[PDB]
Amino acid sequence: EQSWIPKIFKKKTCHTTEKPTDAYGELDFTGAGRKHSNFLRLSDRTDPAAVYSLVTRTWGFRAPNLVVSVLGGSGGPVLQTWLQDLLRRGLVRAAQSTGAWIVTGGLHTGIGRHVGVAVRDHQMASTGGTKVVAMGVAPWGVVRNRDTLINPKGSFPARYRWRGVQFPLDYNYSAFFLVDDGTHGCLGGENRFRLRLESYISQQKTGVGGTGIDIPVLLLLIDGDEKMLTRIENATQAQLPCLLVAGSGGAADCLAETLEDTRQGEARDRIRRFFPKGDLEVLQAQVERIMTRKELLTVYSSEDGSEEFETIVLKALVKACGSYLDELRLAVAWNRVDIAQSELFRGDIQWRSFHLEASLMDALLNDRPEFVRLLISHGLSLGHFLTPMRLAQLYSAAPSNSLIRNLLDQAPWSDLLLWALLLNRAQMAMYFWEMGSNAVSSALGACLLLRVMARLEPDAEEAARRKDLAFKFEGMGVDLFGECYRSSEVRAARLLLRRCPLWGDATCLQLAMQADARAFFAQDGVQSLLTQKWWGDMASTTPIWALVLAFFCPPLIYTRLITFRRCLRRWFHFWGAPVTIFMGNVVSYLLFLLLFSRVLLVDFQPAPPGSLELLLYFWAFTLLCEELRQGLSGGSLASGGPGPGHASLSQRLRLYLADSWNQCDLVALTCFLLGVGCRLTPGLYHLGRTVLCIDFMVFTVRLLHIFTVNKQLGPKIVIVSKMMKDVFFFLFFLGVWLVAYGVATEGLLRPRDSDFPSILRRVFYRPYLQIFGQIPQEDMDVALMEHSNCSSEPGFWAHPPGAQAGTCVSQYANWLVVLLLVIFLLVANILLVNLLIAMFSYTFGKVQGNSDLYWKAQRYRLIREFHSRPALAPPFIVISHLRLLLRQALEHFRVYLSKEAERKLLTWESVHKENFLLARARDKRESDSERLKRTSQKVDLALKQLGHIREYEQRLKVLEREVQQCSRVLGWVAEAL
Amino acid sequence: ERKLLTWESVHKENFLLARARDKRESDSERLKRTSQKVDLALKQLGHIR
Amino acid sequence: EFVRLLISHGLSLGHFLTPMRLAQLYSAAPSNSLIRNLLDQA
Repeated sequence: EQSWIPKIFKKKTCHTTEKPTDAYGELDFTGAGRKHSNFLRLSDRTDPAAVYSLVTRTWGFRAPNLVVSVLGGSGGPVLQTWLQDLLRRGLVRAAQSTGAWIVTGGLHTGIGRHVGVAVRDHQMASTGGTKVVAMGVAPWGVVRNRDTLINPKGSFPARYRWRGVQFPLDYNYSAFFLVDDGTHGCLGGENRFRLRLESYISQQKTGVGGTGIDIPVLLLLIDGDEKMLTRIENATQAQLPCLLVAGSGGAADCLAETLEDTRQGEARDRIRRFFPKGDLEVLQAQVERIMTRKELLTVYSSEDGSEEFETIVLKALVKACGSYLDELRLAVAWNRVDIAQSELFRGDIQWRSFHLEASLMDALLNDRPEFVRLLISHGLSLGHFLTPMRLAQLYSAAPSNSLIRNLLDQAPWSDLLLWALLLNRAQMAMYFWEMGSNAVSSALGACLLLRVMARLEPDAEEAARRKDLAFKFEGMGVDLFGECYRSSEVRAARLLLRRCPLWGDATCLQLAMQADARAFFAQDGVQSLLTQKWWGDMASTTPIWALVLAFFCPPLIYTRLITFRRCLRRWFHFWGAPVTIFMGNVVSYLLFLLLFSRVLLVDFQPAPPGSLELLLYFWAFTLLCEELRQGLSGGSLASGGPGPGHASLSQRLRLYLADSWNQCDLVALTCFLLGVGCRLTPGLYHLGRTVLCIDFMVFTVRLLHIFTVNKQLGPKIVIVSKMMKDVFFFLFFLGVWLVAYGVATEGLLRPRDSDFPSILRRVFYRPYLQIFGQIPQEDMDVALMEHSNCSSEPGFWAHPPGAQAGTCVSQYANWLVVLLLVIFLLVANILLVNLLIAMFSYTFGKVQGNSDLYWKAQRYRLIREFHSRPALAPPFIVISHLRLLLRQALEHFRVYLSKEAERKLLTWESVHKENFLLARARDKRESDSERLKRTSQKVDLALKQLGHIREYEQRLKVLEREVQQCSRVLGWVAEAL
Repeated sequence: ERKLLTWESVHKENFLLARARDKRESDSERLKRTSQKVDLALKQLGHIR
Repeated sequence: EFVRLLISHGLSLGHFLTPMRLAQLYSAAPSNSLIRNLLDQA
């Protein structure tokens, strides 16, 4: 695998030399575990920046937040029980709450064996995730079995054997640094590597960018021995780390007594420690070098036990700093919320503004969404916070390298909302939308921007998040509009249609259209607005017959029947509505078909053409012109199309030829041109008629695409195209079963008059008309024909009475023909047709629910097409094109309001939004599964408070017994002596 | 091969732990642990009287 | 339910499983008709 490890890191032998390093790789214990632990042999006096870069970069460890270092020696008996409680409650629960490390002498049977027991017990007790990591620094020279690790290339698994002064390696850790100095069995022979590593960690920033704090580090000592004071004084003189001294040990309680003062030093150095030591420098150096400063040391409380440990750590680590680190930035660097809870809600110290204003910047970068609610709820106003230098700094952080970094390689709340939407943070984005201003338009725009940016990234793990976040925004927008349509439908109609300035001159509805949001058109209020849009200017659900009677006679609109200086505006309002230009288009098209039929049936003689064909040619030229206008005027940004504004001719040409109906009309026009050019040349008169009669069919079948808009045929026309998965199955099965019957029948009868078309006819075409109730039996039997022998081959022959069935049919074994007829009719008639009915029913009942939604989506585009179309008939399309080429959507697409009504309307909707979110939150709060959780927490609290009451009865009974004994003794000395 | 078996073993050890925690944090074992804790609290309250 | 406890915070199985032990474990046959009948041929 890697090979730079024996290139950089060195080792030493038996005043010594330097060589490349062997014996490295992963290590495996044949036990219950989820990973193989890493180890490395390395030489002393190496720059620890390399080994820190090794641990962070190559191996999969995350950069730490807190480095505690257990540093003591008990000598190896079993410890008393409350020390086990301390290491089992305080240095493991805190160490997996925050992502932390534990640096320990990594051998077995040392102080670290108890640490391993505590880690193992806490993993075996419960599973809360994020298993406790630990490194082990140990000297090469006391490990029991060598020669199963050392190999010059290296072993990636390594089986390890305990049985087969030395020590084994413990099996609880995840990293093994083996320092070497050159010896065999010198315990306690490497410390300066450990001190320089511990010191190098505390000058390195945390987080992604270098913004926040330096990593805190602390040395925790329970009882040691007579040389541990040197280890204390080296660190606390050199690098200023905060210390912590566990009370009631046996070699550090001397420091507790000499710090609790604020010669007796000889009284202390022989009472709370090993009395044979030699009072020569221990009283002077190994106490005075420690007690020359006291802002660093801290006595841990012996009367106050566990469940307060990180509070004591936090207080000591703040206190020793002032010999700028604060409390909130350290809390945000961890993930604990309750520390911020107590610090904010506690009324002992009034909080300033600079602390919050600085710490919010560190909260936004490392994606801690639960803290921003606290830091902005009872804190600062954001108008003080957001400054353009700060926002430039926030954009300046780029946490990834491929999404916004690649899109910048080419280069107040909504400003944060775009920032949250670019970098894929869900729990930030919901909060910034909920504290937003323009409610409904922002949701659909967010859905649009996610659907666009989902394409450019390569992976699928990103797309499975982007599509889900887009569905979440679309659903939230749908429910918000549904909770506003309930009251004052005029207000909702005014809200939906208007223009939102934050994204340019675009409306809400067009943004919903270009992102393909099905569920937003799915609901009913949008449908009821599109209905009134489609009835045009000033009509309301007048029936059809009034419209037809108005369109037939123009002096009936000035009267009572239509329902809504004066007349010349009334006449312009009536013909502007789309439901009238639709009727005009349909009437013109039917007149075109009737004229074409009267040309084809009676006329179209071999002659010079005349007026009744020149009218048709003029008509076809106008239809080609209108098709060219629709094509050139110009699709869907959700696919990745070129979008509005300007695009290429090579883009619009590719766009237009993908929708099938215009492709069919183009084919129809070219076939029409082929026929009408065929005719003008002489000598090919018949072929023009033959082509043009077939092309009439393709002109006629387009009369279904026009009626897609209407209400009662809309969801019915679309389903017919999705039922083409079964007609092909029917044709396959029937063709295979049909050809065999045809060949077998014409083999048994043997007609003695044969050609190619007669045989092809009598094999295919005659069985095909037998499944539709036409069964002629004249050519099948012989017992209906005349026994006539006119044939020359030997046998017996019969004469058919019909046509096309030859003139001679054999009679040998004629009953097989009748039996095959019965078999074929029973198969095709009784099984296949009924099976096809069953398949249509089962396909329809499934696909109906999707087809209805897809029809509801496209109705807006089909309405929008008709308004841009010219308002005159194809007999007046020359004058409409004259008005178009004389100077070379507005209705129900922009409503302009007064700004006081705008400012009122946004308040009206913001009230409903703030009501809606609170209603949903309280409905989640008062459910029937969170009652159980709060009762669980309250019963746990009650049990914990009940745990204090028990010992008071024991101590109070003991004290009352002592008072009774003292009263008995005083009464004895008074009245008994 | 040796890399691929590690790649799948990570997913297996993730999958079993996910299923066990999903069973652990359901809405029928909360009731059982609260029953046991109320019994423990009543037993410890029985000494005070 | 005990083997999880005795192998969780206990020994490594590379020490435990030895071929004499495994022969002893196969040597126990709790039934008389499924593996006993299929070792009647062996």
